[PDB]
Amino acid sequence: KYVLDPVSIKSVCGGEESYIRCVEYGKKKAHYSNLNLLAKAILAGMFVGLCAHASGIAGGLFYYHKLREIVGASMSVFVYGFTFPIAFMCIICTGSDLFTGNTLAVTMALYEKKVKLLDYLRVMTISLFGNYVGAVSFAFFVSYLSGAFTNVHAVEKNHFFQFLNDIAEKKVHHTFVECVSLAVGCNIFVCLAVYFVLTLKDGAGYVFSVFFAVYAFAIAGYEHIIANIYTLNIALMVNTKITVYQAYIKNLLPTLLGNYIAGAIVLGLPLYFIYKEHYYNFERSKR
Amino acid sequence: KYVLDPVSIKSVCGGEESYIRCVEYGKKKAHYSNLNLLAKAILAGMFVGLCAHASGIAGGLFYYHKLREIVGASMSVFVYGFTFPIAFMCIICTGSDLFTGNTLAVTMALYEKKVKLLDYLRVMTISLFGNYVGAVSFAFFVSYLSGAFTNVHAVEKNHFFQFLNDIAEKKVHHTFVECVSLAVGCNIFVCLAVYFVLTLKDGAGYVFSVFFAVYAFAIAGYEHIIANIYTLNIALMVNTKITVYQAYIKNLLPTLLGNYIAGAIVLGLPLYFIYKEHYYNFERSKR
Amino acid sequence: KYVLDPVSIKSVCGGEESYIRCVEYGKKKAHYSNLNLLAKAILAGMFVGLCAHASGIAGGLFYYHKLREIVGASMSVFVYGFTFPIAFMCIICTGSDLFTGNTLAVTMALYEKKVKLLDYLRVMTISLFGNYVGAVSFAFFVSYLSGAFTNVHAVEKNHFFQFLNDIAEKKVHHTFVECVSLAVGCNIFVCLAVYFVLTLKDGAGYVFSVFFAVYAFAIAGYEHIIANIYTLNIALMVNTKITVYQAYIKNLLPTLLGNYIAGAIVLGLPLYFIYKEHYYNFERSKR
Amino acid sequence: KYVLDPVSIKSVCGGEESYIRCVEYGKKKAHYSNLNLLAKAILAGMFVGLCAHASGIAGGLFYYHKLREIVGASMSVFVYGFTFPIAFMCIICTGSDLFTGNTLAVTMALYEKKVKLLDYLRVMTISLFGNYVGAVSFAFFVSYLSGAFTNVHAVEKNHFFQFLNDIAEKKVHHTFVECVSLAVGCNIFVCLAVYFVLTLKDGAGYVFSVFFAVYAFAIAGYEHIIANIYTLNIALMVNTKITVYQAYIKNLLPTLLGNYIAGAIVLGLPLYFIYKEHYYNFERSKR
Amino acid sequence: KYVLDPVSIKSVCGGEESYIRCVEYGKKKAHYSNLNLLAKAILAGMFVGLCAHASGIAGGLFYYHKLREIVGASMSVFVYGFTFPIAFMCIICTGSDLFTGNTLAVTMALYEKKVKLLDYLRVMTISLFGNYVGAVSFAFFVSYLSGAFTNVHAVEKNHFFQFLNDIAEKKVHHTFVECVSLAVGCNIFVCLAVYFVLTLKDGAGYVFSVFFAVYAFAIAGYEHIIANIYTLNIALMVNTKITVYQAYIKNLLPTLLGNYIAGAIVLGLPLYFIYKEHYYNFERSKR
Repeated sequence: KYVLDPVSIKSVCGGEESYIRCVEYGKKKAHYSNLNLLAKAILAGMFVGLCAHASGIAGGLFYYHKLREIVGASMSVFVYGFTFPIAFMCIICTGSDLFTGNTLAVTMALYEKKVKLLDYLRVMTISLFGNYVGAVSFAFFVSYLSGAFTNVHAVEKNHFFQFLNDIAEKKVHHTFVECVSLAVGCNIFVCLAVYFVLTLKDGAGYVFSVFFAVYAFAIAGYEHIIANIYTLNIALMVNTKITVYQAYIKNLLPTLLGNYIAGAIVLGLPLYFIYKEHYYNFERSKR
Repeated sequence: KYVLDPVSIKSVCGGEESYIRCVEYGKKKAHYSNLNLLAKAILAGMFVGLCAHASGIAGGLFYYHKLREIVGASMSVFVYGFTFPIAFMCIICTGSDLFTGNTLAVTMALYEKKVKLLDYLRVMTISLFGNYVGAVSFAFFVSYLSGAFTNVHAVEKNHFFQFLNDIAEKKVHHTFVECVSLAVGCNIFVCLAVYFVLTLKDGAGYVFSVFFAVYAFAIAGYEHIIANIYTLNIALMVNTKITVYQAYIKNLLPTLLGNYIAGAIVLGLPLYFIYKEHYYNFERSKR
Repeated sequence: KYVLDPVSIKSVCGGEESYIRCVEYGKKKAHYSNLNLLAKAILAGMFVGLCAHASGIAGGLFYYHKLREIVGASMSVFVYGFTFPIAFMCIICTGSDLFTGNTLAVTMALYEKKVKLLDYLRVMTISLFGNYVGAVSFAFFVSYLSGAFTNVHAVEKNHFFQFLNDIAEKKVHHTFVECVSLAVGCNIFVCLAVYFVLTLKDGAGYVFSVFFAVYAFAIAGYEHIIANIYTLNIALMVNTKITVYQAYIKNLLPTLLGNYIAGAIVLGLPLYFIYKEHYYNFERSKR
Repeated sequence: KYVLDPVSIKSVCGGEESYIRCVEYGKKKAHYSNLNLLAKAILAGMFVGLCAHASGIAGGLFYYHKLREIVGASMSVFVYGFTFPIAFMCIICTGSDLFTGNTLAVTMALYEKKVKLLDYLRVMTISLFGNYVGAVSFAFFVSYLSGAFTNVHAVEKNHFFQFLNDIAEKKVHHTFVECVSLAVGCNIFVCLAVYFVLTLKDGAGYVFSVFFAVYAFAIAGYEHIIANIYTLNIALMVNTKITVYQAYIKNLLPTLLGNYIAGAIVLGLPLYFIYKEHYYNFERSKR
Repeated sequence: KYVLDPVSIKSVCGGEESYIRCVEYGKKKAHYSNLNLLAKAILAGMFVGLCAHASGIAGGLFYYHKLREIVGASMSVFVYGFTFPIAFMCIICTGSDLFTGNTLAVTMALYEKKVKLLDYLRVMTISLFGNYVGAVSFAFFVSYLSGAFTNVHAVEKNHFFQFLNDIAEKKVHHTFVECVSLAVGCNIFVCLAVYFVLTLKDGAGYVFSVFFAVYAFAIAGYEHIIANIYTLNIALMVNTKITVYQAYIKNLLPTLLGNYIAGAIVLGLPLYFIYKEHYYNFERSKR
């Protein structure tokens, strides 16, 4: 028995089905309990801190002072962006929730009258607080207590502290509008990575679409709020040149504002206007 | 219970089914409303601008003045072509429409008498105008307002402005025939990437065929009209050496002409001549 | 409802089914009309010329005269072999026919008495002529008219012409037996890539098996007849050091002979001897 | 017959199904016999030693003394982390058991009252002892007896011994708390790789999620107990600078403690609290 | 009609099903005729010689004498290990048999009383003889007759002969025990690659698991018998420094012994002890 023509399959979907999957995905976050959503948010912040520690070590390896004289910071940022995107896979495969992914899906479910307003504010507040707690807890209990980014004062050995110092100094010197624009550019990639998870339902579609999307903002200098919550706090712990006013007012608040703008307004509102009749049809065809 | 021989499946199709899928894909664009097609075109131009900003930063990192003395512009163009092809995935997974993808599919549906002539002109005009608006809006609101490509006048720090300046000077110095030929070579790759999306219906077939096809024209110096609409306008915004006559007459019009020629004539007309009887059989077997 | 054990599937086949698929694939080429087969051959030659232009630009970028002093021609040939293999995906996904792929499949169908002798000669002649016409048409209308490989006489800028000149001089200096042996080594990889397309019926199996198989012959210095038809003609157009006698007698005829030998004799005849009883059963089980 | 819309499939699962699959996976380890579990543990330790020997040779190639002066140890650690993650695939595809993977799954089955306490201690003890025996047996019978890491005393040839010496000296100079923190960071990645195997049920989902997860801790300097059992014992065999007290007390005991903490407490207990009602529903729907 | 939850599939199997598939795979080799098995073995040796010629050229490109002064032999061995693993795909997709793959599967079928003893000796002898004939035939008719590894005596051009000379001198200087240990380490990877083909039944699972497994022994300096049969014979043909006693007694003999030991004893006997009751149940459930 020989098979000449096998069964034709497909592991992808259209734009209408991707919109309906995203609205149904954001609708489920409002039905968890408070402690369940809080534990998932703390786990997601911990995963972000884990892979950002790994990326900082991998980028400070290529920030060696003799290699830095020839290539600058190019290979450091490339190996950082290569090492980082597994955090999103760790978040998705355990079912954890990130705030920047929720800014598209839960807001889309708010637009479609699937989530109430107080439930929306409750979900977003609990998700942001849990992501902060998880990222700062990983920055203290693993990153600070292992001594990986300690200032060791010798230029042939200090290339991990110096990479953390220069990265934390670069992202704390923007003006308000520049940090808001870079955060908008970040969260468009992050929400599109969530959309890729909802669309391409196989292993390579999970791994490599999210890999290219997260590498693309990690190498562009775009500003993610949870990765900055990890990075600026570990940079404050190991005593880099930044201060706490520079960390929280000059980076974290414009990053939060731009990340919310890119998910709720730039991406969610045109896609709602495009596919709201398809969501209306899907729902009517359930009676 | 042990499975010795599983069920034989297949996530690919033949050339006849790919042609029928492309004609049916281009036939659907003439049935959207004007505002729906306009919003999808604006979103596609925004995605092109997003990943071209990311690619310009990733290429200007490797354009550091000490690395540039050894390797020239080789690693800059390679990392640009590595970072760019996720834009096409962002366009496909949200259901947005690009003009260069439409030049094959909607013209094929025009040849098969599925789209009328005024509907064809309406769809192409709305798609080109929306792609222009989205790309220039991203070039101003994110790329210009973040200060990423500002001339900072110091050779150890000016490697983002200098990469943008040299790229925008290289693609503005062609003659008419050279720019038309490079645009033809670009849009053959872009229309083949659309054909790859219609053929390989899984996650790796979406990601990596489009990756190799878009990297191949990004490293070849081929001319894409929407990427040039982004790049020459951000190069005019940050005050590179090019002028607006050089940007619009010496690059953009021959790129539009060559991109339309490669989709409507070079690729669409032989494929129509090859597979029009298979499309006739597909239609005849629906009565 | 939770899925603990999903449905076991398989997107691969055995050697007997791959042989039967290859004989049935080569049997279909003798049933097209002459103009249909001619148009598919012209499209395949055009795709080969397209991705060879892209690979020549990508390899001449890394052939910069300061990088060439350190690494030689290693990174140029690696980036050429990285950029090239998407040509075969273009050929496969549109349904075009290449001569070197046909030398295995149509000859296997000739051995199994599925194609007559005059139909075999007609199919091979039309395929070779159309591939030549498509490759020389792309070499003139895109590669020559864009000025990408023009001798610009300055050593810091002439690294595209110099890469084309040195590649075209390297592959024109072989003796007859050396060029025949390198062509045999090429067409074994090309016919195995066709066999990979017939065996692995998913997107990653299409992309990456063909990628590794075509990169392996592009970095080995093996001789492909259609890629040489493009390369030696564009090298004659931009006035490199080779002549037309060296291009056509010293390279193209031994490449044609070795490419036919590797498909019809080295690969097709042992596989026919191995799997002809399976093809006999497959045919006997259709009555 | 043309297929326009194929059958929609999916090779991924949700978080609840991944939890149920992990509890059912850890429940099966307590039902093997003692010799079966011991043989699987010895095979897993042998695979870890195999791919760590391969990674040590691949990293000592890039630790050449003229390349080490420019890039430091960056390319050595990158090629180590590139070469290493196939060990886990070798462990999964043969059905072998690793201790660090078991610390999540068997502890989750202990929390759900599926494994008794003495069965838990028996499974963990037999798994750790077999992994130790397999790793030290590969370190002697292949790594030591082949002479690959012999001190050859000449700086142009000693780059395998020097890479092993510097890696074994770096991971033996930590304090207790630093080694515990790095081991926690390691076993979060290892348990998430086990979770990726249970979630993404296709070939790319097996290969590349595990690749990125294991590369991410191999480049971060995180501490795996079985890889350290191989590495410190082969470093003691070829007479590096470390001692047996430094190997066993200063590295191996804090690595065991942190690896158990990250699987049983950091990852297993929140996921149990999140998904224990879904496991209760899965069991209630089997009567 | 929108698909919200598609059909859950799986392209992987467990360890018991992989063992049963391996025993049934090795049991089929004893049922071929002598000429069929001989032709498949000759084809497998030819494929090994093909991709080893390609890997030798790709590694001698990066062995350029100015690059060799900085990085040593690191990039040469990396590009060799990158280029090599497509040989295994060429062997699998045509249905050819390699001796090193057979040492696990046919010995497992011997342990399960599925193959008799004389049939076992006949299959192993015919497979080894055909692999030798195919590898030496490719080493003469393609590798030697093309002049690719000729000593050209100029240090700026002799980097293919010098890479072949130094590789053939490195692998001929081991002691008996060192070559046996390196051959054991090789054939564990080769038999695990065969196991990966039997387990992961999709295109990425075929390509990339075999890629990483074969790259891992190609960069580790592990000794494969068929690749050494090619390499030492082409090194004797182009007159390197080795002799025929060094080639056949000091390398080939211990490589054959270690490759048989790693398949029949190290890997086959524990896996037989683990899964023989599952094979008994699989057979008992066929009556």
